[PDB]
Amino acid sequence: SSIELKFDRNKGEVGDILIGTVRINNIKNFAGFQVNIVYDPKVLMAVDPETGKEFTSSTFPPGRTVLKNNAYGPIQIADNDPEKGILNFALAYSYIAGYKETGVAEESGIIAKIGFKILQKKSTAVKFQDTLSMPGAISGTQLFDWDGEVITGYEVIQPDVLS
Amino acid sequence: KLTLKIGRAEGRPGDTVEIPVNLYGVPQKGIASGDFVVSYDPNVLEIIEIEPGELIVDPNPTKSFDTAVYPDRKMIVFLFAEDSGTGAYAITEDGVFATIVAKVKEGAPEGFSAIEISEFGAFADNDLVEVETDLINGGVLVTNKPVIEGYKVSGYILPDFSFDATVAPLVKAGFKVEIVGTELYAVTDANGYFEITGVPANASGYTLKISRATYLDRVIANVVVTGDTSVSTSQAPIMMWVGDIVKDNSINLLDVAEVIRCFNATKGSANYVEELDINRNGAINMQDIMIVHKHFGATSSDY
Ligand SMILES: [Ca+2]
Ligand SMILES: [Ca+2]
Ligand SMILES: [Cl-]
Repeated sequence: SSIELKFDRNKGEVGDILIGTVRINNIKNFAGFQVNIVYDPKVLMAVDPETGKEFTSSTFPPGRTVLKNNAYGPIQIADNDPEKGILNFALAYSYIAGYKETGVAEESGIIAKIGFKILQKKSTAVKFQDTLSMPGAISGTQLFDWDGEVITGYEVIQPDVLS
Repeated sequence: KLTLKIGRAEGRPGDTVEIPVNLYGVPQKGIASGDFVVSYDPNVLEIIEIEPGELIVDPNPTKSFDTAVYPDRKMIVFLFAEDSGTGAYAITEDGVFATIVAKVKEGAPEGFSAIEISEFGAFADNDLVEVETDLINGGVLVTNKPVIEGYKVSGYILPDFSFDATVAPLVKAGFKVEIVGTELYAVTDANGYFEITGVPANASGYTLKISRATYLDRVIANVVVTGDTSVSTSQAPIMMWVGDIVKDNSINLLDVAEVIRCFNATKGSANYVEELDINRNGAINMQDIMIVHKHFGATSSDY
C-alpha cells in the first residue's frame, strides 16, 4: 500500500516541464485525500503539465484517474502557496455512503499530475512534507476511506533528488 | 381494636412537614372524649400548629378539639371532648384525628426524630365508657437527601465520529435535550450524559429534541413517562450526526462549503472557527470534511 510522487524526466533545461505524477497503490476503500507538497520555488515553478499555465493559490492539479464519478459528488480544494513552494490540495467524494453501497473501491490510480517548469539547472528536491494543518498525516499525506475514516499503514514513496 | 397512631414524615432542615395523628378501630358507639400528651424534640422540630383532622366534625372545631404546645416542656397536650353535649360531634369513623404541622429547624440534627405519645388518659365513648386503646409512636425522618416530585428522564448521547481522550470531554458535552412544549431541558456533560428531573407524568408520551450547533437536530417521539425513564445507555447511546453547519436540517454542500472557507486554519489563526474543527484536533482540514461526509444528504428524518 503506498502513495508515490514520481517524475517522468529527472533532467532538463531551463524552460522544460518535468511531470510529477502523484499515484496511490492498493489503498483499501479509498474515497478521498489531502496532500502537502513542497518544492523550491527559485528552482521550479508549479505549472499545468499540459498548458504550462502557472499554479496559483487556488489551482487544483489536473489528471486524476480516480474519484471521477460525479454521482458521488467529488469536491476538490486547493490551498497552495507557490511563492513559498507549497502545494496543498485535497479531493473526496461527498456521497461516500452511496460509493460504499456500490461496493467497488478505487484503490489504485493517479490522483494528480503536476508540472514543474525548470527555472535553474540546480540540484533540487520535491517531496510530500508534514505541515501544521495536517496533524496525524503520514509525511504530509492523509488518505480516507468510504467510511470517512483515516487510512493508515501505507508507504509514502518520495521521488529521488532531481539532479 | 381502638388504636391511636402518630404518623411519619420526612424532611430536610428548613422543610415544613405534616405528621398525621390517626385513629383506627373507632367503636360503633363513637368516641366522645380523649386526652393524651405527645412529646417531641424541639431541637429538631418547631411546631407551627395542630390542625383538627377530618374526624373533628364540630363546626367550630376548637370547641371540641384543642392542643397546647409547650416547647420548653417538649410536649403537646391533645384534648378532645365532643362539645355538643348530646353525642353529635363524637368521632364515629376511622381516619385523621389531627395533623401536626412542624418546621424542621434550620440547623437541626439529622436522623429519625421521634414523636411519642408520652402520656395517655383515656378515650371514652358517648356513654362515658372507656375504650381500651393501642398506642403507636411516630416521628420525622430528617435527612439531607433531596426529593424531587416527578420523574427523571436521562440518557447518553454520542457524536458519530472518531476522537480520543484529549477531546472526548469537548465533543461529548453540550448537546441540549429539550422536552418539547415544556421549559424542561438538560445539557450533556463530558461523558455524553444528561438528566432532566421533575418531569411530569405523561403516558401519552413526550417528544425530545436533541440539538447542538453544527449537528443535525434529532427528534425522539413517543417517550412515555410513567416513571424514571432512561432513553439510552452509555453502551448504546443516542447517536448524533455532525455537519448541519448551515442550519437547514440537512447535511449538504453548503455545510461543506462553510468548512472549506476555513480550510487548513489551525487553532490560534485568523480563520480558525472552533465549530468547523469537527474533530477538535486543532486543524480544519479534509479529515473534518470527511466526517461531514459520513451523513451527506441526511436530514433529521434519517435518524
Ligand atoms: Ca445544512
Ligand atoms: Ca480537525
Ligand atoms: Cl442511534
